[PDB]
Amino acid sequence: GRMHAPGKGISQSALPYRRTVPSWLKLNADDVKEQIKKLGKKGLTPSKIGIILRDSHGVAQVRFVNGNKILRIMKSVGLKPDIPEDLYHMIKKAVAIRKHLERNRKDKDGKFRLILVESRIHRLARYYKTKSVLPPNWKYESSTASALVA
Amino acid sequence: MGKPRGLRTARKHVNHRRDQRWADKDYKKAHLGTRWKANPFGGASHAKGIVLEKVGVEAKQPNSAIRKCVRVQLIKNGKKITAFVPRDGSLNYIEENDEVLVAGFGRKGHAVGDIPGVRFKVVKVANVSLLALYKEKKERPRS
Amino acid sequence: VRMNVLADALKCINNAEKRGKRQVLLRPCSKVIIKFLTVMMKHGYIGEFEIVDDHRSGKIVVNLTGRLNKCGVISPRFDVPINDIEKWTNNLLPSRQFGYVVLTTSGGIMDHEEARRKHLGGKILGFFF
RNA sequence: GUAUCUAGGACUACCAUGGUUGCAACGGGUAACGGGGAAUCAGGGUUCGAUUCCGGAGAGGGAGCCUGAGAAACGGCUACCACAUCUAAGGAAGGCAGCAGGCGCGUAAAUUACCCACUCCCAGCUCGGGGAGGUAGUGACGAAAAAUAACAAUACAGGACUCAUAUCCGAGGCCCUGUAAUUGGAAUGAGUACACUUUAAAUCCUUUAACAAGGACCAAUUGGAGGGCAAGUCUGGUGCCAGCAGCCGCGGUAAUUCCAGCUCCAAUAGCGUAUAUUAAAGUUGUUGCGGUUAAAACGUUCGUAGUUGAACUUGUGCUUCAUACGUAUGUAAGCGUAUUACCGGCCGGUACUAUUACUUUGAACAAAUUAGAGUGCUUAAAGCAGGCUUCAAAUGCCUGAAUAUUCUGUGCAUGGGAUAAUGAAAUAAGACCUCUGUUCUGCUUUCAUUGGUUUUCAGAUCAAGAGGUAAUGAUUAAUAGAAGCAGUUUGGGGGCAUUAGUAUUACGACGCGAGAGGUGAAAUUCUUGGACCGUCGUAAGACUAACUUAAGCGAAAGCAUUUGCCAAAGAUGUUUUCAUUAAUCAAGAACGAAAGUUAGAGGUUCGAAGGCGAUCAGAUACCGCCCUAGUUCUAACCAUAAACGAUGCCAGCUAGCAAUUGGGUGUAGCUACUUUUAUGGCUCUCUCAGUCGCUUCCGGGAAACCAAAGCUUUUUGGGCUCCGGGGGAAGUAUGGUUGCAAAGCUGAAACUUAAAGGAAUUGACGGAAGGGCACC
RNA sequence: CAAAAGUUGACCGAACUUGAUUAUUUAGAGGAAGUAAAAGUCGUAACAAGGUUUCCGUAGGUGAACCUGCGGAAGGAUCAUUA
RNA sequence: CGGUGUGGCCCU
Repeated sequence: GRMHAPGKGISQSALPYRRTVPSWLKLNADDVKEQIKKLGKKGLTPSKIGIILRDSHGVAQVRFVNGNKILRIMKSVGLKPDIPEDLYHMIKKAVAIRKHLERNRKDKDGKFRLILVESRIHRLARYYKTKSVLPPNWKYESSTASALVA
Repeated sequence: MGKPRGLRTARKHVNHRRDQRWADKDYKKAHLGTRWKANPFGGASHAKGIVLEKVGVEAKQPNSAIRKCVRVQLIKNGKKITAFVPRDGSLNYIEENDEVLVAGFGRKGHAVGDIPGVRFKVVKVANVSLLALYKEKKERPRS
Repeated sequence: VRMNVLADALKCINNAEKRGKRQVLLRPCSKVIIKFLTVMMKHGYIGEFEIVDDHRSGKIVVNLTGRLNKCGVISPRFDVPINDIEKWTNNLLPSRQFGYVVLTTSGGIMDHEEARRKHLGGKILGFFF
């Protein structure tokens, strides 16, 4: 495991058995359907949208109170933007490569790390190219790394 | 640790044979096409040659032996051939510059005994059956 | 990566009785695998096997009686017609007496002598003795 | 559009700018006609198959073409070209890879025969004709069959036998057993030749009158005989000579291998040679090995083409009977449901179905050969013949000439619904079985014939309901993976500012005295007044010790002053998100200390090379003294190292024990005082990633060693890639390709060699460690 | 009416003569490696600590074997405590 | 801790 790495390490969540509890939660799936209309309209990513509901209210799992995945909860009220979220963190992480290595070169350890997220785009973006979540003839270009994220 | 047990893989899996046929150094004996090159009489069984001269070879160490060897020319390809006579005597059965048949030496092409650089053995001379001349079955024609 | 979910499940059973593990903790509850452990019980090779199901995959507990020698697997699923099943006996079994290779044809999963009476050609998954 | 019998870039013209490929395309190379097929064992085979069968081709080199239905024909013609024909010199003729011959050639191969009886064919044809086809002479290439004597007492030796007698011993001995040029009896058919037969005629085979063995004849060897590998340590000869001999090795004067004789053996009408080929050889391997080191992982990480991929996606039952034997269950129906729509008597016909891969029964599809069912050609190898109260007539029926594998394959039916993917319903089809239109495309019938005129019908398809019953339509998030994160963070990882620490190097100045340095020893070098020394001080560049670990970070090379900066990764934390985004990988793109070059800096220690002293026989070296390339940092450029843990990477299980890194967590812990506390430290407990070490297989190996190098055992299987088949030829040539160069990715061959090495045991209480002894 | 010779246009194209091009062969004065090397001469590298410890990527040099410098490795002779 | 090179080829 751990593709770009030597480690065998493993870190994740741990979902419980049942799919309805919290049943003691007086909160429904409907006010959180407004909360994504309230909070997710402020530009937040689908991961961190799902982290503010856990700590604050706190609903343990929105998959138990509502059936749809949260991008569909973005979409069914119209909050799915043009760009998928996780590469949008990578390309921002990719654009910080062309901010550190534009002037401070010789960092061939850092210049190793460009080859990761370019590959970690191009293997990853090939998957989303197929799934019709962004069209083909979408080619990542080097000058586009600034404006895709900004 | 390796070998390609995928099912739909066979197009790899006979290219990867032939890419390693000429590693097995006893399998280029006909495959590269060199039997017309340097098996010094041309890839047939034996050689209707002509006697050139009796040469003074010496055996390999620690064996000071003198095998009393001969020189041969061939009418098939015209090169220089060094052969060897058995059964002590028979240099008086040579009668040099004779149309001689010469076979191999029984190792599929290497120096066998203590005898270096001689990759043949005689079996016939002058079309008159060299073998039965010591036991005097056939009368040897002299002239 | 878990390449073949069949074969990895088989070998840890063989990696139990050598140090004498009478029990097996086993993963991950596929229905092709549930069609296979009872064939051992159909000739009484192992003990009681049970399956808890988490809502990811499920996992299997297997008790063992200790009568096995080795269960095996040919990989991948070679296609075998009827007239050439006997080739896979002598190369895989100690003798014609006991032991059982197990293929699966279009009718289901069975023994080879079961298949030698059912007469339908199919694909090898594994073998045991 | 032309031609062509016809498709057609066949080919002209006009037009478009394409077919093809790392799923090895185009290019060359083959001592390569394909194929039916042939030879060897347990399969899988690797070799070949010119050559009677089939098919495609050529008649010297090539090319046109007449005639005909049919040739680009050659036992038809034409050209030229090659090599040869004759001629009165003006002309004419030529292909045997048809048959039999020679010649040449090369290891390499038959009568200048007979016959149309067979089989087929030719036409005007029952009739003619056919070196097709048949037969013979040729032939140890082969395959099959099978003569070298058989029998007799005595005999001569062994034994049983009866028995004397038994550590002895013989005789009655003797079915036997041998040797017997003892004695035979002589059993015989090859040779032999009437006649016969078969044949076109003839021979030959079968039949056969007359012939036919005391061997000397009617006569078998060929090779061995040290071990492999079967069987004289017999003799003569010979003396490392001659030889022998596949290999191991025998011959160097008393030879088990040589030369002879002797006996013994081998297989036997066959033995031998050499030469290619398969088996032996599980030393070309999927089955079926190897990679720690015995030959052997690209140093490296990503990375497409490759190739392999999780799980999840209609069934157990329930009742009965056929049915094993009260019992069983392996049987079919009913029953948790397209078990399809209709007409028929449960039962025929008809409406009428997401695919593949796979497998099912098949279909089609020459034999011949292989296997082979039958079968007493005298037997066999054959071959498909023949069998038959018939015995006194034969009317005497038939069996036949099967059956599948190589008649592999692809594709063309059918069974089946496991496996293996593919396949809907998320810018919206959820459906309407349908009276169905709120579309329109009509479409052919009756309007006897026919349409202007329009409806039924709408065969119907395309809008179309608010005829919207619609659980109306979205698999789990994998101890798969990726992204997320008050997050707590970690580290000699990087970059980049800025900064510290002694030495040392001279220098500067004081002090004092002649020594200093260096060695096994000296010497090369420094020094009169000021070295070395003490001392402060100025720079100066390199290095960042100690703290340094069987620590850690990094992908590997590598990577240690502070502190700020600018990042990036790993790990735990996570009832975050995502929905297989995967693993590994040819080609390929980033990175790899020096050594080492390309200009431009900056110069301290040191320092190949170069000089000099010793040492030595020589030193061009091991030791010194001096500096020179350069290490230094900036810009790049090769890209190789023993780049090593001499072991690639990812999934799983299997054993502890002890350390320790981080992160968590529990102290039902102390300690710290800011206070008992608090943050904080340590200790214990638990925990994941481990990594080290140790333990013993109880695993595995040839062993040392190994927790994975194990699970590659059972002639075994979790994936994917390179990569080795004995040495030395050799990491050399030859070209390409790359480098400014020194050089690299790349990599053979004739030749030559029977061993080079892998760990281990033993000889070294052979200037090598540790301990003890005499005036060798 | 049919109709020879002679021949225009082509049309396919034999063979003739240059040039380039494919592999297999081939001479070659000197040049430079390999093994045969054993009765040769000069040394003594490596193997014990081989008497200067070995060993590889490369540089520079001497008759050679090798030596020498920078960066490493244990096939090393150190699995090593040493408060 | 001073040096020290060489041993013609073949004999169960």
